Amino acid sequence: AYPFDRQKFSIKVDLAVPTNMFIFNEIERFQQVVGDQLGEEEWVVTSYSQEITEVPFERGSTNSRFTTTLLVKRNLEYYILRIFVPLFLIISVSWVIFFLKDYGRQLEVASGNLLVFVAFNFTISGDLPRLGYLTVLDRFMIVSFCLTAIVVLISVCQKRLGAVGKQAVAAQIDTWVLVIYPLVYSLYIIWVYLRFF
Amino acid sequence: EPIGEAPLPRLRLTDSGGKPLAFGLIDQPGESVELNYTCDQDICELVVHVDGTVYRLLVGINAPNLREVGSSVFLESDLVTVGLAVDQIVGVDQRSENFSVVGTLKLSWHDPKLGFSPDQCGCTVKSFEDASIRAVAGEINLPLPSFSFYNQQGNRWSQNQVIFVTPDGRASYFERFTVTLQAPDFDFL
Repeated sequence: AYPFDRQKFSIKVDLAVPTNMFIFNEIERFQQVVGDQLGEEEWVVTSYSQEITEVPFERGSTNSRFTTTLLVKRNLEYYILRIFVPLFLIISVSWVIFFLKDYGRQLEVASGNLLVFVAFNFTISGDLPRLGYLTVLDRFMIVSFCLTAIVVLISVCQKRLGAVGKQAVAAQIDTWVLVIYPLVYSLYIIWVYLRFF
Repeated sequence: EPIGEAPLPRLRLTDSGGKPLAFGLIDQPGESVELNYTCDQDICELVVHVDGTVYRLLVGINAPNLREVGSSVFLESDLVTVGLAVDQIVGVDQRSENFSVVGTLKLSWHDPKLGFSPDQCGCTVKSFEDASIRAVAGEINLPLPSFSFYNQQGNRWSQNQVIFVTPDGRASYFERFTVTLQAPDFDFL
């Protein structure tokens, strides 16, 4: 669900001697479990818990264990400002230039957007492990990658198609890409609303 | 005798080990308490308990007609003097909110124990360093202060430790360190 996820952190304390020699009995809080100031503004703690269990070892020996868990959430002020604002602006303008009937310029802007996105692809991957599956931010960028390499196909088809003289197809098909582009992204967002909220 | 409008607290004189020796019996006036004891042993180490689980308390020695800050003190000492100085600021790390300093520390106090005549060594000041300091007091079994940098992250590289002892009892402890601390009041607004 990155970057809309709430992971949990554990601290496990374990005994190095068997059960018959020692065990843990009770949990006593001589101090506040979570101090008021901790630093790390990116993560915020909402709860905590403490418990004691018994884990097995060797063949016939068990030892005590004592677990502390913290539940955290991610702030979204950084991500909304470095990624979501620059990406919304570049997509919007690449759709508003479509009003101008200067063809080929439609290709030129769409070609440049192909170059920009592969930069935004390496940036986001900079601070994540070499994951084995798909996040949310990775799906959004795959959609925009595939969609923008389709408008260049239309622009290269429109350019040649207008040389013969059949501008009626060119003008009529021009308005078609004027509605598909802003409709699709809204469709994709709806598919994300249900799976997380 | 309370300063004013303060309830009378409990008092009790015991032994330093913990056994009790005497107790205080109040009078009708209620504005003061009385406790009396006279030793008959070879060593008399006394402790005054004041229980309330501001107020004024008077303590005397051989003071008949004590009614109506003497020549000398009459209580022991465990008061520690401190001092710190900053020599360098190695770095500042904005993104992780910490910084490092190189400084020096001075702890000094008074103890009637650990004294020594100038005949045992022929000298006037004794010196210990490094980890031999842990190899002194345990045999004598006398309590030493132990500090701690509260907001330190990681390790503290201290390159010198030394304590100088003067026969009457004064001990001065110096230390030179390099530590990384946490700054939680960073406000970037």
